[PDB]
Formats: sequence, C-alpha cells, structure tokens
Amino acid sequence: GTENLYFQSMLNTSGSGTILIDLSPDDKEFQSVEEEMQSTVREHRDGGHAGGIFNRYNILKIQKVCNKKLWERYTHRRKEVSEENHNHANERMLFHGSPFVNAIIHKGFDERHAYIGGMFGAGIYFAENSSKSNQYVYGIGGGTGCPVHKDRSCYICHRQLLFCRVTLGKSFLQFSAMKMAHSPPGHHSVTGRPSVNGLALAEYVIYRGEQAYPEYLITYQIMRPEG
Ligand SMILES: CS(=O)(=O)c1ccc(-c2nnc(/C=C/c3nnc(-c4ccc(C#N)cc4)o3)n2-c2ccccc2Cl)nc1
Ligand SMILES: NC(=O)c1cccnc1
Ligand SMILES: [Zn+2]
Repeated sequence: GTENLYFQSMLNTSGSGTILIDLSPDDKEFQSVEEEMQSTVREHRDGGHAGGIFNRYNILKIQKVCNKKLWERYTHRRKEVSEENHNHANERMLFHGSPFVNAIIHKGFDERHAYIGGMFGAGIYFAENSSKSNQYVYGIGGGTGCPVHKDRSCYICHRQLLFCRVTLGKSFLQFSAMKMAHSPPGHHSVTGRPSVNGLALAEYVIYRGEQAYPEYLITYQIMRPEG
C-alpha cells in the first residue's frame, strides 16, 4: 500500500488525557489493521499451549489511542534516534501483548517494568506476528489463562492487543540469547531473528518506552476452528 494509514500526524485532543477514537469497519484504516492482524497468524511450536488454538480472530473493536503527552514524547525520541541513525528512524508497525494494556495506553510503555530474565533482557518486546504477541496477553507464557476460566485457550473472554508505531533505529541483529539491560552500543533496538535450533518467529526489543507508541488498540477474541 502507498497510502499513509499507519503513520499520520496526531492532533491535539485537548488534552488530559487518553482519548480513544472508534474506527468504523468501513474505514480503510480499520480494515488494514484487521487484515494485518488476521494474516500474520502462524502455527506455533507449543501446540497453542500459551496463546490458544486458533486460525483467526473475531475482531470486535479497533480504537485509535490519542494521548498528547505520550505522542510528544514518542516524536522527541524518534527525532533523536533518527539523528543518531543518518536521518533513518526505522519506524514500523509491530504487535504487542501484555497484561498491562490499560497502563500502556494511559502512561506509555515503561521499561522499569521489564523482565531482565527474558531472551534479550530488560526490554519491551514486539512481534511481526499477531499470534505471537497473543501468547503474552494473559502474562508470560500465557500465565494462568483468562481471569474467569483459567483457560489459556479461551474463546469466551475478550482480549486486547496493541498495534504499535515502533522506532527501531539501527537495530542489532541477534540469533542467540543476549540478555541486555540497554540497547547495544551504537544501536537503538534488538531484532531476534528466526533460525533452526532457535527462534521460529522474529521479535523486536526496545529498551525505552518512549520509543514506541500504542497507536491501535485491538479488542478481539480467538476463534474455535472446525474442528
Ligand atoms: C517471555 S519473554 O519473551 O522473554 C518476554 C519478556 C517481556 C515481555 C514484555 N514486553 N513488554 C512488557 C511490559 C511492558 C510494560 N509497559 N508498562 C508496563 C507496566 C505499567 C504499570 C504497571 C503497574 N502497576 C506494570 C507494568 O509494562 N513485557 C512484560 C514484562 C513483565 C511481565 C510480562 C510482560 Cl509481557 N514480553 C515477553
Ligand atoms: N509481548 C509481546 O507482544 C512479545 C512479542 C514478541 C516476543 N515476545 C513477546
Ligand atoms: Zn475466559
């Protein structure tokens, strides 16, 4: 596509203030995000042990997260990374899943709530594939599942993902485990690459919460296959 759907300028809400904007399914912005959500689903190695067993989702809502402070903090970081990387910010849309969605869209991503015991250390993790971020909606490795039924493969409870503007800058390409506290020298993010005897699907790690904007809030639920 050659239309500017994902990377439009944000305008002053008022603001306090996180305001959600309801996108109608007839809008091409809704449809693009929906299709990106649906088409990037892969068959996982766990057998769906973490994210659940599915092929597609039931997209219920796609809202656009509008926050003045979070925006004028992302742009400042983006401009900074750009200047340190030959005017190339390396911005792209990536999925994100965590139990902290409500906090992320009100306060922004927060590195100080990282993990350090992750594959690439104390960073905030993003994915090309929507079904990968889905494995982290109810916590690391799926956690105990949905709060109501304790089911990691629940088709009843509604879930939320984030489709985010991510500034990658000069990304450090890694195959093996490399537990970082910050982005490696000269770089601004880490890219986990697919490889045999390693990762099956890619992943992208930043170490500054200001380096990502939670543009799209997706309310969905995984769908039972037939059968
Ligand atoms: C299993 S793994 O691949 O290594 C892996 C590791 C880490 C992540 C990963 N990537 N991003 C996050 C969380 C980001 C975040 N931003 N703000 C918050 C927050 C805000 C307020 C409060 C309060 N009160 C708590 C948190 O969180 N996480 C994460 C961190 C700890 C626990 C679970 C997860 Cl998903 N994703 C995957
Ligand atoms: N929490 C996530 O969305 C995520 C994305 C990629 C890898 N690990 C976790
Ligand atoms: Zn449930």
